[PDB]
Amino acid sequence: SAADVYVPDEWEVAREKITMSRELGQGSFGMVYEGVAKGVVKDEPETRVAIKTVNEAASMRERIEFLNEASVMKEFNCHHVVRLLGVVSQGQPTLVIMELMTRGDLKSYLRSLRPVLAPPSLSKMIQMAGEIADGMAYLNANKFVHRDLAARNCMVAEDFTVKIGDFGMTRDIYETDYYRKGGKGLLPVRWMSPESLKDGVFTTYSDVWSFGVVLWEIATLAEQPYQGLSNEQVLRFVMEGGLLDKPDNCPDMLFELMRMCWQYNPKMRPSFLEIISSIKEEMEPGFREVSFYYSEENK
Repeated sequence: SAADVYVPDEWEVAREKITMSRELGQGSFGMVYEGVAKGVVKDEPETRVAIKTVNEAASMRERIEFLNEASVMKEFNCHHVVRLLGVVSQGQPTLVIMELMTRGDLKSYLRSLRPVLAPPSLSKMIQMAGEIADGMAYLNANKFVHRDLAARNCMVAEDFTVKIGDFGMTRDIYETDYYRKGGKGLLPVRWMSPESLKDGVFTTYSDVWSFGVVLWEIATLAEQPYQGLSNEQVLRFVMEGGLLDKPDNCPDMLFELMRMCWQYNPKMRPSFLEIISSIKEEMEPGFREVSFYYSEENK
């Protein structure tokens, strides 16, 4: 296996080029912040950024697995995936400078719409659907599965664009979205595919499955899936072929999309590129300019 060390490369940023403006809420490894960082964007003066830290009471090991996780993202460069701008390995605390997403996670954003004004339009939904499908399609292309795709792990950018959220950001308040299946590890059973539940495997296919539960979230303004059913009852229901009900006033198209995402046989569900294909005529023109879908890279 790989060692528990971190070799500083060209992502290393001089701490003196950073400033903390305020807290945003504790995260997996510690307090996350909002601030500014010089020399992070090319030809750009300053940049508003998110700064993830690691508690002082953390093991060098946890601290090492923090930079390792952030490094996986050193490879990504997709408009619909919250980007890593830099790293600060030298000193204390250990930082990770990310792209700032002023509007937070999609689940919070969505539920905040519950409380003249009308709910999200199909056009706006297709937008989020396509934008999310784009990030996942990009990641899967790079041979990467999410294992935890959900509204809570999607970010809403300043201009409302949705991107695949980076690691260690899930809000502590959604703790309920997890369950210790078989008294073992914490799993997001309400977003998991029938096969992942039964065989413990996660593939590109189980991501499309989750994608579908997310399309559901977007439409039900983020209702807990299988609300009536308890965690243990969900495992039976889903594994036996039970689906989620078409939410009220849910456009035919979206539930139609959902239905396909939930084909019991994983190979029968569409891949992320196909999902985009069936909804590309609904996507805004800019998507043509920033998406991985129309990008060179798609081969």
